[PDB]
Amino acid sequence: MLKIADQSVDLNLKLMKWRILPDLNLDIIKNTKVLLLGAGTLGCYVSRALIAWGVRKITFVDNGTVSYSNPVRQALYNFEDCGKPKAELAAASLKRIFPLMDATGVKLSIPMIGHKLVNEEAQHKDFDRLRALIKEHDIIFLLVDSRESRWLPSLLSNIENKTVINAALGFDSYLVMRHGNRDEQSSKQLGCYFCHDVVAPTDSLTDRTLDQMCTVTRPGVAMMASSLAVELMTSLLQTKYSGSETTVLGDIPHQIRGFLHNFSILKLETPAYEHCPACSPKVIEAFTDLGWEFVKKALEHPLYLEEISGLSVIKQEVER
Amino acid sequence: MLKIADQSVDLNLKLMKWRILPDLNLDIIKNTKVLLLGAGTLGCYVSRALIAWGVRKITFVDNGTVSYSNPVRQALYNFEDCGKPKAELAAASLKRIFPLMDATGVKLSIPMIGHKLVNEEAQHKDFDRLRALIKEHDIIFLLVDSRESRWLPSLLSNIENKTVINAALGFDSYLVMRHGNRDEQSSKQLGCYFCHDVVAPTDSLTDRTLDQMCTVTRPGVAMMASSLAVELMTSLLQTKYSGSETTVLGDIPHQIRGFLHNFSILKLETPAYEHCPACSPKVIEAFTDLGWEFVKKALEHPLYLEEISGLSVIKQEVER
Amino acid sequence: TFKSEYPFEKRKAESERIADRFPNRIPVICEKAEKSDIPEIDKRKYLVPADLTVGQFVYVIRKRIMLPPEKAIFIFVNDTLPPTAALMSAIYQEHKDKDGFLYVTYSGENTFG
Amino acid sequence: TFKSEYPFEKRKAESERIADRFPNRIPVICEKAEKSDIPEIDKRKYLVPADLTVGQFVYVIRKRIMLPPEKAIFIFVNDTLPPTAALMSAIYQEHKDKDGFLYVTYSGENTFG
Ligand SMILES: [Zn+2]
Ligand SMILES: [Zn+2]
Repeated sequence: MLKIADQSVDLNLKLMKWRILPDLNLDIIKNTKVLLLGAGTLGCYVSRALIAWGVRKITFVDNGTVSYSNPVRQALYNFEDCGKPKAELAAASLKRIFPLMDATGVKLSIPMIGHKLVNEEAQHKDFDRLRALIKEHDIIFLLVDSRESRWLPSLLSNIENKTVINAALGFDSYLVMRHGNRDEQSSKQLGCYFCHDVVAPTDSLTDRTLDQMCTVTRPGVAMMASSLAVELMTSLLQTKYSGSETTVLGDIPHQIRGFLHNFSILKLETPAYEHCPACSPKVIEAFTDLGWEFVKKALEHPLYLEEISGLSVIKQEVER
Repeated sequence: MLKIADQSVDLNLKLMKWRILPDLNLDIIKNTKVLLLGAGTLGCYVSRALIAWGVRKITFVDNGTVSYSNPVRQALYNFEDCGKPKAELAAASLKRIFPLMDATGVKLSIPMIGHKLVNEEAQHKDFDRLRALIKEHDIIFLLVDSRESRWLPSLLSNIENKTVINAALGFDSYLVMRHGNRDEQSSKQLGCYFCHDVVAPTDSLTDRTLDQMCTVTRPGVAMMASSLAVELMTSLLQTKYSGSETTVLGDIPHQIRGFLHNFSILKLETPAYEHCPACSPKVIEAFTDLGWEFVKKALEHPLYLEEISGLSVIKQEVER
Repeated sequence: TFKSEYPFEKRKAESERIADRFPNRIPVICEKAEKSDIPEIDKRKYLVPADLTVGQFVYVIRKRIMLPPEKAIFIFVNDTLPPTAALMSAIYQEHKDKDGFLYVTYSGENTFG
Repeated sequence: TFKSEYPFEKRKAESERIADRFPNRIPVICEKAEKSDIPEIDKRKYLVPADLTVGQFVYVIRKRIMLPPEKAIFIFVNDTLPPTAALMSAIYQEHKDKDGFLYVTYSGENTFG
């Protein structure tokens, strides 16, 4: 029955190409190896949109366990799953949906900038572990739940020249964007998640209290951000038309921000900021030269990152 | 563990009211009895968004069975579910997610206008069955997959004065709208799904071939239409502000149409059309007077419906 | 597209030449939505009577275009769905393009679930 | 809001009275997004120097507003995110309101997953 099931799913996909968009490249999508950093609400909905698109290789990276309030919001878990590790449970759930899925779960902890390193070697192994996973996949979806957690993955993906689709949620809004990648032939690079402010990511969790901020969101933002993130990926994977920023699947916006209170969606674009604590060339050069020796310093000393990127230079400038 | 699980979910909901929107009415949402006509891609995603919002009573109405290509697109089914009845399987799946759910599945067939009645009494029972289900619930979500299938439910919901949220998918677009309800005190009624064209729904399936139209869609439209449909419902359930069409949750658009090729969303509004084959007062009067005797005639003779609604009068007018 | 093959001057001209000649008709340019999946015909130019309603105008579209009655459509006028019971004259006064013509778009209605 | 408490005339006036006086400053009105969940202060009016970059202007906002460094924000200028490396003068020339002022909005950046 697996065979007939496989054919039935494949035919559904083939029909959109054969009868609707003959120029559609389904193969590129099918063979895309996807790395999902975060198996929470976004990770679960993104993975579901991805399998519907024919993607066969998805790897979840999450070190948490299914909590009691998770199931109603994280679409791959059930009540009976509570207490079990998320990453592996998520991969197993995708296979229950479609057995031919090459779904894997890795219970990996992403070293967070601004947090004290507790076990040098142990977190050095995490770093290399993360870089390797990023290197072996084609598209990296950054679906974590803190500003800090998005830093290391952003840098490593840029370093490994991988396309990154970053999705983040607010109570009533969401952001979906593709980070720019550096190109020698072109002097036009798109911004990343960190190009929009002037402070180095740092610890925003340890000191956090309900007073600082609540984490609850309207259910709808996760489903919307997830579907748009995947649709952005499938379009971006298509060959764009000669004289435009469009493909057979439509536009390939750099950044998308949506809001539920007024049911709106804005398409935006921003260039890579030279003093970005994540993609600044100075930060890239630092990594290329010292690798982990540089990262370990930025991780414990976010203010150092600002010195390296040049954010201190522009603040000191206004300081005078 | 059910108790602690219940508390954890309830607290997540309470926090959005307590710390973000104190005017938010969570109770009205929790106690809303929801009737989902259709347990396909939309039915599955809508139900998931609904439980995340705290809704406890959801009833699926679908007469189909889980097909081989369904799981990857219909988020409540697994490969092992293939061949089993959808409605009941869907209710069972919601309980696996959150055991306190009052989820029920009814394998009911919705008589379709334009199709030959095969068993008078059997389909008369279906009609009364449908009307009763509609009458006992508060919000009716019309998530079926044909133009014809949306007719009877629309009429009965209007007759039973229930709020209807209609969602429909295209390959690259979607529609989400709340049907208007008739009010004696107000001479302003919103349009319904049938107020936008001038032809009576009829058989669009029996004669259908791949040449007529393919049914495949980009995965993203279902997730978006579903999340927006539920967010529209939760906002609409809130008390609107004195001098505006807004609530604590934001706007309450009449109609929403979205498109994936250019990542856009339009908020639209339309008045109830007097010659509508679904909500025209003449059609309502016909039902109020003859009940099933009138419906049975419209079901087998769509052109008769046009005579009753007045669509023939305006066409004949232009005919001259 | 009509605009994609005619400059504002040439388009703003025929508009006036149409008004001066038939002050009872409405210069309408009706073409199918870009990504919509339904029939279409080379006839994009229409001179409908002001008293004709949107619904009546819709009948022409689907008839002239040879669209089956089993499939529905909806029309856009400046990214807005006009009331079916509205007079084309009333619509022309609120959405006419500066070029003199009322641009309309039609597409297949969504029906899947 | 600033506009919600001052008519175009009174607003178009102070703008010119500000340009004629400080042809080196930029009349900016910065206030928090409507549904955003972050700090704010009564100071909505700012007269920043043209050579100051968007980033530099952002520093003032979060500083003056007393926002912690652990939380990020982003600013909107006519529903657009301006380049961080752009000169406020350059931004003022492309998004200034007809009332003479450059309206800016800021909100907390999204971080949940
Ligand atoms: Zn950057
Ligand atoms: Zn109607």
